[PDB]
Amino acid sequence: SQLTKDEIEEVREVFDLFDFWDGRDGDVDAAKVGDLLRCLGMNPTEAQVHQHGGTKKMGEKAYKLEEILPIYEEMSSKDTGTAADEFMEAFKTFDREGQGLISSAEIRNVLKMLGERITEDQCNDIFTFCDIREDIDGNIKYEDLMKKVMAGPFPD
Amino acid sequence: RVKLSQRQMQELKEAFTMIDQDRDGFIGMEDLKDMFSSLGRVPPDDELNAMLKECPGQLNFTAFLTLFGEKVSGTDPEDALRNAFSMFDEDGQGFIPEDYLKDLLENMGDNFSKEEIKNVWKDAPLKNKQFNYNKMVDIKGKAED
Amino acid sequence: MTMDFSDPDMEFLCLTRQKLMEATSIPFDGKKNCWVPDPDFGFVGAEIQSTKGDEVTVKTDKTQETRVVKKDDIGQRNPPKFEMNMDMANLTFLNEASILHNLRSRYESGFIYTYSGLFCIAINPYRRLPIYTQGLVDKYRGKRRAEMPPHLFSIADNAYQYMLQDRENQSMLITGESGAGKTENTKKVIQYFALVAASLAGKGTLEDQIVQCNPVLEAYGNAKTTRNNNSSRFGKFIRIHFGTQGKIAGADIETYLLEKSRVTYQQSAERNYHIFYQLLSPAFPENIEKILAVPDPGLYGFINQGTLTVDGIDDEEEMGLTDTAFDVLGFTDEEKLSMYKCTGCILHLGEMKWKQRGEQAEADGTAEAEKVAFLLGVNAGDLLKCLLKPKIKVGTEYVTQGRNKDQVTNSIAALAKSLYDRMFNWLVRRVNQTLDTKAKRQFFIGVLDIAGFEIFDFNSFEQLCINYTNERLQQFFNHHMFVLEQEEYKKEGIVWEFIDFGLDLQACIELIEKPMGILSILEEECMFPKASDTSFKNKLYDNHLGKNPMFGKPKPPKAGCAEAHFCLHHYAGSVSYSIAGWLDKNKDPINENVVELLQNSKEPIVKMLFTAFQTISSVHKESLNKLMKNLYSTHPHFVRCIIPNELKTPGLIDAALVLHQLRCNGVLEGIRICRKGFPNRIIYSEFKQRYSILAPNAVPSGFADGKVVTDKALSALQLDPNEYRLGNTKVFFKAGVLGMLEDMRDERLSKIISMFQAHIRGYLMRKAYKKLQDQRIGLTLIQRNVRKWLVLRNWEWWRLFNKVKPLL
Ligand SMILES: [Ca+2]
Repeated sequence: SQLTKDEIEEVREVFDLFDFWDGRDGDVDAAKVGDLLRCLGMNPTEAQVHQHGGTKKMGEKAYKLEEILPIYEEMSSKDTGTAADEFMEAFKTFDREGQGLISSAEIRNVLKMLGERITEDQCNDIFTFCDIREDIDGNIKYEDLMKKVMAGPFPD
Repeated sequence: RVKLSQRQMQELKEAFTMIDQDRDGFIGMEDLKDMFSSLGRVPPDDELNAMLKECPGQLNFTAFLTLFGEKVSGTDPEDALRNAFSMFDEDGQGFIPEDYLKDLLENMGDNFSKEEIKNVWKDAPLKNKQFNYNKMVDIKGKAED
Repeated sequence: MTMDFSDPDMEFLCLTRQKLMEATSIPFDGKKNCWVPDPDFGFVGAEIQSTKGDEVTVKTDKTQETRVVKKDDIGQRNPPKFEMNMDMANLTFLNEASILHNLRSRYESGFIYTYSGLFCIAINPYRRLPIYTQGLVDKYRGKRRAEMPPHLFSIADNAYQYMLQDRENQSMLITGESGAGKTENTKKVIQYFALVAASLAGKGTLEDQIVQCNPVLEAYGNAKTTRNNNSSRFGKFIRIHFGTQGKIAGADIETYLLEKSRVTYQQSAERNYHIFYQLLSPAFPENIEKILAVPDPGLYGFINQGTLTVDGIDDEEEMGLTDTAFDVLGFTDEEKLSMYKCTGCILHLGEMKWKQRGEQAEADGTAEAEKVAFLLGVNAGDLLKCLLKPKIKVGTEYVTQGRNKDQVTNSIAALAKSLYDRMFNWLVRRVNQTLDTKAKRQFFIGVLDIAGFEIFDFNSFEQLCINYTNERLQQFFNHHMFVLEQEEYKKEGIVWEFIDFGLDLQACIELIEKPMGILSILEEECMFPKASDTSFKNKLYDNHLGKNPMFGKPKPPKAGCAEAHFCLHHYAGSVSYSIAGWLDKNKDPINENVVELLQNSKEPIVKMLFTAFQTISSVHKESLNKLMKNLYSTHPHFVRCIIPNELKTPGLIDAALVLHQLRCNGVLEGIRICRKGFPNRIIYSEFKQRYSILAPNAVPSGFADGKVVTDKALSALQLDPNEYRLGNTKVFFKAGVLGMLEDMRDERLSKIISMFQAHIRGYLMRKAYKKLQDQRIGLTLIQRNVRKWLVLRNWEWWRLFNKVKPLL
């Protein structure tokens, strides 16, 4: 338990960037804890972010670097953050023919209709960014999508 | 700090020299008022001297660089500044959308004062309620309008 | 579903892939959705709102309505995976409601066939359906039940395979009253054994040589009973024979348990056999005169006790078809007369009056006696003589004249009954003659049709006999099930911990047939002159009340609502019976002298009466014992035709009528038994593919062993080791386990999708990050240069150097 010196230096780094953008004053608007946390490598669900301090609209609450540190490590206590393993069993729930292909109409339906719904815009972005193409009707390889998404925007 | 790069110092070498001719390199009283002759503008006594106050006394070229120890402090090089403005200009040249730039300086980064904001608006190259950065970068060093 | 969900024939058997995909994905929440009792449609689906004490609050679906149902009245509904389910044994929640739903929902989507364990349930569609094509027959021929969707052909086919496979007789027991279409089904089952018999490789059809009989057999064996307009009051076993190659080699019918009693007694809204009201109709007047009667049914005590006619029944027309069939079966119109005359003879026997002097009865009319004497071809003088005052023996011959009035009337009713009984046997020996083919028989697949379990507002000695019969039949089933589940559990190496399921009904059966049991107490009490409905009653109470769980006692109803004297708990529920009359109804004494004497004149009568003083219950026991000795000598199969509604109309379900039949059916009984074991059984692979999401691991799906996975998903769920047992190919689950499992999968799948959406949110932001860093350096350089400018723009020197150099 308790973060390390380097871990702290890291949070601080992301942290400084964030308070810089909403006005360098040592505070980061609570409506940015999730984004902040994502920049530290984590992948929090909205339920997690709200149970840990996030708010919806700006101007409500603010956090110092020292307050965010404990939020970061509590957050990182959860282990079902999700594995390739898990994402795979889930896509197959939808894999009608068991080849590993899924209509991009459907995945996008899943992503915008189920769970913590995603925006039309966000779906296009992640598909463009991971460079995942659909064929005539030799659709989307859902594992291709999973790996690139899990690999991040900056591969190498 | 030493950021007073050779490009800047040598540039300051030709500057201090045109004036000079003063007993072996010293921008003295006369060297100055004389200058304001081929300068096309008015020269005031007291002030001409108040400008001396700034350095201990007697201005060779060394002290002339030390005097410019407030000029270097921030001066990020030539281009660097243009690129910096670039980043906030999607629509290539014609430049930055006023609103943005205001919100950009007034309440982001190292916030600008509502007072520093105006000092900036008074001159600011503008049209279509939009900003002109390459013209602003020019003003910084300045080769005139 | 099977073969091709889209193949045309499967329109009323399958449900298309898309349509089922659809049906299996409707909204659902195992935490609230549920079954709830509905005064109208039996049971209805709903959602729970709140809870408190043993008083739950709910909201129904199809109608919306907040009702307050008790805790032990909320019914777990099965998740969507189970909708339109094919075999109710697969259901995870096996409650009455759930049984009702699965069946209803399938009939309301055009499907009439549904499996429930060994049973094949088939509800009346009330409209021709494609279902019986010789094209479909091929899509079933030779296939094992699970290969195809539910279908009567499946059970008939497999019964045919088993027969050729194990080389032992088979039997199909089919239940179902009136509008259940039980006869069509028997017809189509016999057609099928025909199509396959000559299928292999190389005047009248079988289905019609046999259906041809039904009019006659029904005239003498069916009748209207309080709750059924045409009830066969006997059981018939249609044995279709085969040779050693599976070749149809012949057929014949053996009958059991003819309800003689009806011959001389009808209660209220009932009546004797159909024929009696047929003969006395305007279709063959001559006959009505050869018989020596007047077309007025209501004038014969042996026929008038109950009703005169039935709604929706035309006696004239029937007397017509009955007679016509009598000719098609091809039998001399002279025999066809005797048969009618003996029937007629039974009419007059009930008219004979008797008076006594001291304790010796004597005639009074002599007209009837000569009518009967004649119709039977014997001398009235003698008949009256051996009825009123017979003679028996020792080394000499005494006048057993003991006879009084009570004894003769009774002695006569017995004759009537004895005549009818022999007439019926003979009548069957004939169709059998009409059926005997040259061919040799090796095996057979018999079809049994018998009166189903009865429960009226007033059950008497007739109901008890019929319920006693069904009870031993249900037991027969319980036993068959027991032997197969035992074999099943051993096939998968699971621990079988059960006593024969048959024993669950032995107590009731024993309470009826063992010494000191109901029938025996009745018998012995039949031998006491002054015995009464009260002395017999008390002797039942003495012997069993409080002394046996099965034997209970009711309580006085609604003034006229008959007095019940005791109730038995049958597999189909608890039945309350009245005791009034049993002592009279049971006497069926044989009178030797009348027999010897009846062994004269008229040809049929010779034969007939040519082939102690007992009782109806002793004869019932004997016939029932024989029926059973025969069923247990065959491999049984069970079809259950069901009447969907009172008002013969398609796609409509009467909840109460259906459930009622299910309890008399043995269907609800078989499920009672499934509940006590491990009804759900899944192949490891199906489990792995359905629940891996509950305990994912990095090992690629294609290398993971199904059993290994199943085992780890279950223990990781810390599921009670009592709720399942891992077999050699399947895992056995108890009630509700899959109910839980499905609910966790839906839960987990929903959380996993949010997590993925989380990783995308992460990716987008982490990418936006680098742009945010670059822009910071940028906005930093700007804010300080603009600031350093705000300074120097006034520092004289800054200005100078700015002019001093453009001029270099
Ligand atoms: Ca800040």
